Amino acid sequence: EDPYDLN
Amino acid sequence: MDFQNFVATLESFKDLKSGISGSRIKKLTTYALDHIDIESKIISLIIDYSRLCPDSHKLGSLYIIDSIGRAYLDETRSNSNSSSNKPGTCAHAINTLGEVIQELLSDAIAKSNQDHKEKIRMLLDIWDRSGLFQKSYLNAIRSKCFA
Ligand SMILES: [Cl-]
Repeated sequence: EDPYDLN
Repeated sequence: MDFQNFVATLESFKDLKSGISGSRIKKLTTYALDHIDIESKIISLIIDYSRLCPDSHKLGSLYIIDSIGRAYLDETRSNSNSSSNKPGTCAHAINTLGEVIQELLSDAIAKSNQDHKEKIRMLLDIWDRSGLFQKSYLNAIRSKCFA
């Protein structure tokens, strides 16, 4: 899983 | 990388079960930072993608908006521009995303499951704190879906 970092 | 790779990159999110890929959002965003001269084209594409993608993907559509939106927003504060009226500017792009963000949010929250509905709430918090979109717009959203 290549996720989106909320930053 | 040219606009066709932006389209192709964005078209490829359809083969992702989650609809989320940080590398590709980082590709789009880097591209968005190098092609503000054609931001109007980039913007309606990512605006339209959120309207048309499948239901489980709507969070990632809003992730792409968050990623490009908050990098364009970081430019206007480093550059002190509010050209909300001038095409080809970061100020204009955010103004464009803002005029449609509620319709995008009502639809994204509506068509998500409880898990993704939660993560949209997290997004509303960051935008509320970043100043990305007008707080009144997010409040209308929060008052009807998250409360
Ligand atoms: Cl700017």
